[PDB]
Amino acid sequence: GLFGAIAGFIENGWEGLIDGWYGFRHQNAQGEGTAADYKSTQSAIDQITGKLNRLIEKTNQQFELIDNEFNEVEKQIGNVINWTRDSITEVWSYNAELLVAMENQHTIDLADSEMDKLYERVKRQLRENAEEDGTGCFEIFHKCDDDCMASIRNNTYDHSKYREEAMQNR
Amino acid sequence: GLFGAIAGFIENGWEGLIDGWYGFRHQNAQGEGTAADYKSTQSAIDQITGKLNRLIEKTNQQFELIDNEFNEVEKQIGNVINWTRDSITEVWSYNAELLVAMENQHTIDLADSEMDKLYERVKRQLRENAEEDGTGCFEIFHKCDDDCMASIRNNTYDHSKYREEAMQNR
Amino acid sequence: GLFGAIAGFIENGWEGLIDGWYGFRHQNAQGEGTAADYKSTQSAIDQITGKLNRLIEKTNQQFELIDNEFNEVEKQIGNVINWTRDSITEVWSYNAELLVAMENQHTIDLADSEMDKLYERVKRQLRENAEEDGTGCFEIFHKCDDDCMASIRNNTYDHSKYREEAMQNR
Amino acid sequence: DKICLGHHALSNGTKVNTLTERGVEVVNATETVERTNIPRICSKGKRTVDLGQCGLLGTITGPPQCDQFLEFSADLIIERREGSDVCYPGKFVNEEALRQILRESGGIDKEAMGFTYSGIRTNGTTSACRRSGSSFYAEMKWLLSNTDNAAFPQMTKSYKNTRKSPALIVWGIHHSVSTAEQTKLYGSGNKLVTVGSSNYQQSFVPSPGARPQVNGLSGRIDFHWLMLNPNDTVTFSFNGAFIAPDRASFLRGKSMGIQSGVQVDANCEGDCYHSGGTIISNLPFQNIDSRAVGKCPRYVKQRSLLLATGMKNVPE
Amino acid sequence: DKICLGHHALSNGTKVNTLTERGVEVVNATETVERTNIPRICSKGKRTVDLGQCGLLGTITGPPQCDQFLEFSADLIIERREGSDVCYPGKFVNEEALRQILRESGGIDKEAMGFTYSGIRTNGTTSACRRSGSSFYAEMKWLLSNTDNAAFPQMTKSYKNTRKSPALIVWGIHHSVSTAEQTKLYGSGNKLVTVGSSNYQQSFVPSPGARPQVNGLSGRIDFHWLMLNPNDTVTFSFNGAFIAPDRASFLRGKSMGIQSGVQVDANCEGDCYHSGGTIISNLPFQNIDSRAVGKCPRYVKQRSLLLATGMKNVPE
Amino acid sequence: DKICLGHHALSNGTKVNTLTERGVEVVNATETVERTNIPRICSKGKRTVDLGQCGLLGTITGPPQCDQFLEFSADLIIERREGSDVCYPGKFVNEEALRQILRESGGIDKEAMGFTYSGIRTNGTTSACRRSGSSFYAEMKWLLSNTDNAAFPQMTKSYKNTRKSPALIVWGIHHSVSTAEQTKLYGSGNKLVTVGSSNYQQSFVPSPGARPQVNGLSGRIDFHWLMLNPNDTVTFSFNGAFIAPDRASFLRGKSMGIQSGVQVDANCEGDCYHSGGTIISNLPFQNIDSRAVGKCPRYVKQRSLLLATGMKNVPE
Ligand SMILES: CC(=O)N[C@@H]1[C@@H](O)[C@H](O[C@@H]2O[C@H](CO[C@]3(C(=O)O)C[C@H](O)[C@@H](NC(C)=O)[C@H]([C@H](O)[C@H](O)CO)O3)[C@H](O)[C@H](O)[C@H]2O)[C@@H](CO)O[C@H]1O
Ligand SMILES: CC(=O)N[C@@H]1[C@@H](O)[C@H](O[C@@H]2O[C@H](CO[C@]3(C(=O)O)C[C@H](O)[C@@H](NC(C)=O)[C@H]([C@H](O)[C@H](O)CO)O3)[C@H](O)[C@H](O)[C@H]2O)[C@@H](CO)O[C@H]1O
Ligand SMILES: CC(=O)N[C@@H]1[C@@H](O)[C@H](O[C@@H]2O[C@H](CO[C@]3(C(=O)O)C[C@H](O)[C@@H](NC(C)=O)[C@H]([C@H](O)[C@H](O)CO)O3)[C@H](O)[C@H](O)[C@H]2O)[C@@H](CO)O[C@H]1O
Ligand SMILES: *[C@@H]1O[C@H](CO)[C@@H](O[C@@H]2O[C@H](CO)[C@@H](O)[C@H](O)[C@H]2NC(C)=O)[C@H](O)[C@H]1NC(C)=O
Ligand SMILES: *[C@@H]1O[C@H](CO)[C@@H](O[C@@H]2O[C@H](CO)[C@@H](O)[C@H](O)[C@H]2NC(C)=O)[C@H](O)[C@H]1NC(C)=O
Ligand SMILES: *[C@@H]1O[C@H](CO)[C@@H](O[C@@H]2O[C@H](CO)[C@@H](O)[C@H](O)[C@H]2NC(C)=O)[C@H](O)[C@H]1NC(C)=O
Ligand SMILES: *[C@@H]1O[C@H](CO)[C@@H](O)[C@H](O)[C@H]1NC(C)=O
Ligand SMILES: *[C@@H]1O[C@H](CO)[C@@H](O)[C@H](O)[C@H]1NC(C)=O
Ligand SMILES: *[C@@H]1O[C@H](CO)[C@@H](O)[C@H](O)[C@H]1NC(C)=O
Ligand SMILES: *[C@@H]1O[C@H](CO)[C@@H](O)[C@H](O)[C@H]1NC(C)=O
Ligand SMILES: *[C@@H]1O[C@H](CO)[C@@H](O)[C@H](O)[C@H]1NC(C)=O
Ligand SMILES: *[C@@H]1O[C@H](CO)[C@@H](O)[C@H](O)[C@H]1NC(C)=O
Ligand SMILES: *[C@@H]1O[C@H](CO)[C@@H](O)[C@H](O)[C@H]1NC(C)=O
Ligand SMILES: *[C@@H]1O[C@H](CO)[C@@H](O)[C@H](O)[C@H]1NC(C)=O
Ligand SMILES: *[C@@H]1O[C@H](CO)[C@@H](O)[C@H](O)[C@H]1NC(C)=O
Ligand SMILES: *[C@@H]1O[C@H](CO)[C@@H](O)[C@H](O)[C@H]1NC(C)=O
Ligand SMILES: *[C@@H]1O[C@H](CO)[C@@H](O)[C@H](O)[C@H]1NC(C)=O
Ligand SMILES: *[C@@H]1O[C@H](CO)[C@@H](O)[C@H](O)[C@H]1NC(C)=O
Repeated sequence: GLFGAIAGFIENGWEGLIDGWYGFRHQNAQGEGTAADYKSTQSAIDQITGKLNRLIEKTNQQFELIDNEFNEVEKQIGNVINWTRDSITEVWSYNAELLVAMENQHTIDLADSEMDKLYERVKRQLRENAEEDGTGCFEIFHKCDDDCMASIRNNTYDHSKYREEAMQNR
Repeated sequence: GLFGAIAGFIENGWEGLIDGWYGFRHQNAQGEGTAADYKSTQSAIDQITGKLNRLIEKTNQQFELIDNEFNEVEKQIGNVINWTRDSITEVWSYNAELLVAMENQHTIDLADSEMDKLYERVKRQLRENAEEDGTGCFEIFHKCDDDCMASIRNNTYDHSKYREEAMQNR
Repeated sequence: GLFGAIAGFIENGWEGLIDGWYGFRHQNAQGEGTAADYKSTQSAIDQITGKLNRLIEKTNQQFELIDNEFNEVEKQIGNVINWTRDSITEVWSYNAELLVAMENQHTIDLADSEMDKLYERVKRQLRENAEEDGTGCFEIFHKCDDDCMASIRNNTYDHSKYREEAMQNR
Repeated sequence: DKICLGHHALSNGTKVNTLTERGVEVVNATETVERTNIPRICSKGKRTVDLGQCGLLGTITGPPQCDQFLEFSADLIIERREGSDVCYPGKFVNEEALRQILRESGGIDKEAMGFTYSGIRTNGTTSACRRSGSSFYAEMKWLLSNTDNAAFPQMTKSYKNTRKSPALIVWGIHHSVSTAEQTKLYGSGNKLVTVGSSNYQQSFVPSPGARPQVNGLSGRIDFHWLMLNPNDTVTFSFNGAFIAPDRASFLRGKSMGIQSGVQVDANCEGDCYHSGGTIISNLPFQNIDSRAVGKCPRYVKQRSLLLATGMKNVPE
Repeated sequence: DKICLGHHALSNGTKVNTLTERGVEVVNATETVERTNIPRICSKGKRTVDLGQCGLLGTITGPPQCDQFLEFSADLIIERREGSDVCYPGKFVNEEALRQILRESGGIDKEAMGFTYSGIRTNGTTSACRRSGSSFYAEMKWLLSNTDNAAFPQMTKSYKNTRKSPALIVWGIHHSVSTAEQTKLYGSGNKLVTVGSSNYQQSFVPSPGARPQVNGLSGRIDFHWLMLNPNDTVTFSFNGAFIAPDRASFLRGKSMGIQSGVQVDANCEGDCYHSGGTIISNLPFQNIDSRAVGKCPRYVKQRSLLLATGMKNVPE
Repeated sequence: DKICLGHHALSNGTKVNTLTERGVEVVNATETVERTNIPRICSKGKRTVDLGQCGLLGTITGPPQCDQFLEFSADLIIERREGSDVCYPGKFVNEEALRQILRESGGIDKEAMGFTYSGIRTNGTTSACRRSGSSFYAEMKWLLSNTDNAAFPQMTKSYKNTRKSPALIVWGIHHSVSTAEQTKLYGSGNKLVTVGSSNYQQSFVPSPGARPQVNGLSGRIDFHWLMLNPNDTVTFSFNGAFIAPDRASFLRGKSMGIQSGVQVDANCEGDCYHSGGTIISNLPFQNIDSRAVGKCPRYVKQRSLLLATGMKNVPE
């Protein structure tokens, strides 16, 4: 994708993450744990479903028969009708192919974006109490227990409390 | 948007900012002040207006009457004409809806992008003399008077002059 | 572009870079040297060529003559045919113009993106052993010889080896 | 010591196409092109007239197989392959235009023209139109000469449309099997028939001669028609060989007409119909039938076009 | 201590649609679909011919109401509801095709055919064509028999087109009110008229009989036409009942034709016209009239489609 | 001390358009609209029939210039400006429809109708159809009266289609130069000809009279046609003035037909053809000819639409 996270600097996805689209997986004194981020998952879901509702609709435009399947119309008028119908088919076949391709490009980039937005949010929270691993992970200098990890996930992590100890451990 | 600034990590816009699209609002010893960034504002404006000039044009293609409003044409040919016109109407109605939707998606993402580009420019100027707040703001360790703030806005801010004092104040 | 690197915080391209699309140009004790990044160059090339293969195809849809160039068809039917053909021409002329414009917008943004992805990769490798210049360049505090520069380019650069000396030289 | 960011994934994704790429796998996707047909005419909630053995044009003239359709009323009209517009061999001039008018008519209401006759016969019948013995088109009258070889007097009958909507008028022209049999029925000489309305101007001389035996008979009847506007008058000058209208038809409102070989079903609802059945779908496109009518998804040539509804799948 | 980055905003934005979302508010937006009509025919700078009571096809034959349009010249031609192509009751065969030819003709120039007559009358008139007493179509001649019931000699008149552009030729066929009144005017017997050009091959036998009274008259005149190529010759063999052309028409160049019920205005300029007026706009789309002609925005069904010209609105 | 990131560039780029901008320069670009024509009909690998002086409709009737095309077989059929459908002056009714049928026929196979005649002549010829002296249409027979002014007996000939595909049937109607010359050839009186198939119902009275001299001759022959379905029977009742079919045509399969003034070439292959030649291209669009046929890029009005294949060019 354009934002270089999904199939980018993140190696791969997690098949264990059945909770949501995006999430956190930590390591600390208590061990490893994994959880989903609601806000990011929901923002991507809402945007995709909004594409669907827009495309999955049929027009109220009525068309009638202009030829006949049991009693062939005159040949000249019949050939004009067929030529016109085939010309229209060619237009819609193009429109459909182009619509889905461009939507699909945007949908993949959109998901890539949301991952990046989540990654950047977390970096901005930690404020010199952590550094970038480069594989989509943050090495934390100070000791961050399960209580501490949850605070990061819930946006309640106060960087100033752990600053001095993390700073020193540089 | 895709770049996560507008309606993202920036809480909201400023209704006081009538100078331009994007701007700076500072706080220091002398107090608070707000000003617009010309370059970013102009780059977004130019890009949007260029979309307009491209779309707001009418084709030099002439079409004539093929039916008659005072003296109805023969029914069979009339029904072929109407079917064809309605088929064309359906194509253009689709084209118009899709064009405006995709342009609108791009226009919003484009504005989001320009905000991000401005935010990142400033970060790159400060070079360890400041840290990220996370709400679209930069906490400056050294003392930055109105003269100093203007230097940032005008791209003339020399990070090396204030480095030692800001570094120490970490 | 949307990602603000090409014709953004990078001043310009290198006409000397005939090796690939993207590359590194260093300065050290041994002097200056320039080389291309395969992975980034190839990712952009593959994506663009994939657009081409998708568009450079002709449909297997056959159309026949419905009028006559040596023996004019009846006027009424002839005018319906011409009106329909001209209506179709107008649709395709629009489709072609819109396709190429939107593809071109995406192609330029796509190239901008790939440059950014490469720039960010390198930043993530250096991990506090370097700082951002702001012109698309990284000032390295520790001494990085030609052997060292190549390690960065080939993704084998170990930040922990040079950390202490670079950290101190802040 | 650390906290990692990631995204979900599957062992196997669903392949889709993009601007850049054919067959990139994504976490979830959905179909945009409808392939599912329902092999019935879904007519729930709709006034439906299945014509069966009655041909649509026969509703106006009235061969025996159309006796129960002379004044039908409908939202949906279904034509069948077994339908016949005629009993006595013949066809309509400008036939498909008339079908198109009747398909969207909402059906027909009938009213007497008011023609009365003197100096001729009006009760001509045939074995091809069977109503317990020989009969004729219910809405028409076979005008003859009083007796064999007797002259047919040059007649002028008129009818003004005194209603607010246009009147559908149909008449016929009988071409006998021979030059002799025309003189027997209508007397010798060159028979002429003319027709004049504000919009309309035409004439009809007959042409007897041998045709192939249809229904056992080698004669033919041409059927002709026009739409007579409100307050407009139509006149018929005829020397013979003329099948006179008894009633005029008026259009009730709005309908849609289809052709089909499948059964009606009042348990399902649909607005998109083809000869093989009903397309029930909210997808924007369909690959079932390019001649489908009603309110339909757009026909496309591709069988399938999958829309990504998930991120790119990047498995372990 | 700090410096913050932000963007502008309003209390209230303008709702627009995107790929993802219905009704997202943005700082500014603009309309892409034109709804504003100008209720006049904007004809500034254009040679304009408003036909009024003259029917367009009447410019070729010349009923009294078209006397001032026999050789008109135009960029824009306006047909009116009150227009009539005829004085003596009748119509044109292939009428709409001919209208389409004349709408883009740039007008017409007229030239004598050169027909001279011997053994017949050429000055037939009627009360329906009034020029201070009874008259006829200015460009035509009603060919008669010298006296009542007198024979009409089998005639052959020809005309070669010696000009560089194709010639529009029109002739007529008079159907009298009765079988008797045809013999009075042109003698008894079966009258025939034939027409042969390089491209064209047809014949015309008449058909007298009673039509409804139009302009007080129950007779009719058919009008027929063909385009005669440069250096091609056309011949008329006729036994009677024939309305002969006096002049041929040639097309001047290029024009466009419209139908309208609104006034002309030389103070406004436009290139997109419909019966209700002129669409002046640079927007790519319009929701005023799907049958608008000239150089127009594309018709769409939506009344409004707003294009964002500002960022997303995120108020305090 | 440092390491810089950059991208490639040129002194001069290639201008292209985007959503935002006209004429932005990029590193590389490529054309999407084909302008290159090949001025030959590229027919490599295709069974090709170049009609030359034979008119396509003449393959069915058989004037001398079509003698080598009476049973042709083809994938591609080429019509030429010099082609003529006739030898004796005349034309076809519903001519363009028939051309369209024959263009995609894959060619024609011929079979005897089986008509035998008694009490009349069958060997009528003319100087306009030259095969070492006077001749006639190879597939037709000019039916006459035994001697001058002799009556033509009212005839009835029939033909059933006993094959699995529909039969193309053509007949003709001779209009002589005068009223006298018609009686000479077929006897006096009003001649009638009628035609009746399951699908079809029509009649034909002739119309003699003077036409302009074509090939030195002022007579004309109308040619008429119908498609006779499998197991259907067609009957011809005629009093004279009738050009009888000797053989019926059956369609072989599939082809495409073009009109062209350029040479055939079996060294190049193409599937998109116009009168000026062949469009060989894989580009999605073309600006050569809006009436091109076969499998073609879509016609567009723009001469050029360049697609970026490189990044934006940002020179030193
Ligand atoms: C009663 C009489 O005078 N003659 C009888 C013959 O008609 C009959 O020959 C059969 O005739 C059949 C056709 O008969 C009709 C019909 O269409 O059914 C009878 C209709 O009354 C007559 N109607 C009118 C208005 O004239 C109708 C009409 O003349 C023609 O349809 C015009 O084309 O003809 C049919 O042709 C049979 O194939 C034929 O055998 C013989 C033998 O049954 O008996 C005679 O007494
Ligand atoms: C003068 C004469 O011999 N007879 C007079 C009757 O004509 C007249 O009856 C009225 O006739 C009216 C129609 O008259 C015309 C016409 O169209 O105005 C007169 C034209 O000169 C004649 N032209 C030609 C070339 O023949 C024309 C033509 O015959 C017909 O239009 C052919 O259809 O007829 C009209 O029908 C009136 O309604 C009718 O009363 C009577 C009474 O006024 O006086 C007679 O002296
Ligand atoms: C032999 C005879 O009785 N009369 C000779 C005249 O025919 C001839 O006048 C020339 O006639 C030319 C037309 O001749 C044909 C033709 O089309 O070539 C001859 C055909 O045999 C005849 N065919 C039939 C079936 O009747 C054909 C036909 O009648 C007409 O085409 C019907 O329209 O006519 C042509 O008109 C010349 O311009 C004309 O001079 C004279 C002079 O040569 O000699 C007579 O002996
Ligand atoms: C126009 O197209 C229709 C099909 O859309 C043609 O009708 C088909 O003809 C083929 C070949 O004879 C048959 O196998 C099918 O049964 C027909 N399908 C239908 C739906 O009718 C038709 O022939 C074409 N018209 C002309 C004038 O060629
Ligand atoms: C083709 O469509 C036109 C409208 O675009 C139909 O004409 C309208 O008919 C309705 C119903 O009779 C009238 O209320 C309108 O006044 C008509 N509008 C115009 C612009 O003419 C027309 O009937 C249709 N053609 C056929 C053959 O059905
Ligand atoms: C329909 O359009 C065609 C062109 O696509 C018209 O034919 C051209 O007519 C012009 C002017 O007479 C000539 O210069 C060209 O030689 C013609 N081109 C071709 C390809 O035939 C045609 O006249 C139009 N049809 C009608 C009925 O107006
Ligand atoms: C992956 O492969 C299995 C193999 O049987 C198949 O059943 C499954 O459909 C695939 N998964 C997806 C999501 O398509
Ligand atoms: C995946 O998309 C399909 C659309 O066909 C939908 O029905 C289904 O609910 C979705 N499933 C999940 C797990 O998102
Ligand atoms: C038809 O009408 C005539 C008198 O108008 C009558 O004599 C004759 O019997 C009638 N025909 C039949 C079959 O009853
Ligand atoms: C028809 O004419 C009658 C007058 O008898 C009148 O009542 C009615 O309004 C008229 N309608 C139209 C459409 O002319
Ligand atoms: C916001 O609301 C006011 C309420 O009257 C309305 O007038 C105004 O148009 C709205 N603002 C915008 C920009 O639409
Ligand atoms: C907003 O856009 C409209 C387009 O309708 C334009 O006329 C106006 O000048 C714009 N106003 C501002 C403040 O940008
Ligand atoms: C018409 O012409 C004839 C002679 O050709 C003449 O006698 C007659 O009076 C003319 N008609 C009129 C009304 O003057
Ligand atoms: C018409 O023929 C004349 C010969 O008299 C000649 O001058 C002119 O060029 C010809 N034009 C055409 C189009 O054949
Ligand atoms: C740049 O300019 C030169 C001047 O002659 C021209 O030949 C060349 O085509 C241009 N370069 C490109 C890539 O178009
Ligand atoms: C540039 O693109 C063109 C397409 O016309 C292609 O033929 C050529 O190989 C490309 N050249 C380079 C250097 O990429
Ligand atoms: C044509 O046939 C008749 C007899 O059917 C014969 O007498 C005559 O000579 C033939 N015509 C020619 C030119 O041989
Ligand atoms: C035509 O009829 C014959 C019976 O003689 C039969 O063999 C053949 O199958 C029939 N074909 C059709 C299409 O009716």
